Amino acid sequence: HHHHFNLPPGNYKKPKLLYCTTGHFLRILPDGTVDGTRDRSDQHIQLQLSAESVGEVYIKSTETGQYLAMDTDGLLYGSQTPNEECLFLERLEENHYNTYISKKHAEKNWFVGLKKNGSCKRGPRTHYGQKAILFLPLPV
Repeated sequence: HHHHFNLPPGNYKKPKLLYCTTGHFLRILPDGTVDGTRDRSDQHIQLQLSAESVGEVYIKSTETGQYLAMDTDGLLYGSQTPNEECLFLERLEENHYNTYISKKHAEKNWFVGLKKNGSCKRGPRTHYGQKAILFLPLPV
């Protein structure tokens, strides 16, 4: 899809915590809100990734079943059902971190990203080079 294909190591057999280098874990709340928390004990940060195609993943809350998705204006939200806004290109970055580019808006490099204050970044505001788009997956 007009993007590199360096993929991060690891399988999808188990759920993961996605820690953003900006200091928060990615969280999908029951009401569909998406944000970040520093609390590892939070029950809405356990995420199950799955590959629909090599390098293309869904990111789902194991607690609520919601799928991470990015809307037409770049906002992350939790979707009850899988749609084209729920697919992300999972890639390696700096030979180490995991990044996620909205497949639907891949042409504009809209990434999944969290700000240091724990709020999500809007697609257009993200870009290569930011700490906000870098994730370090951890075991649950």
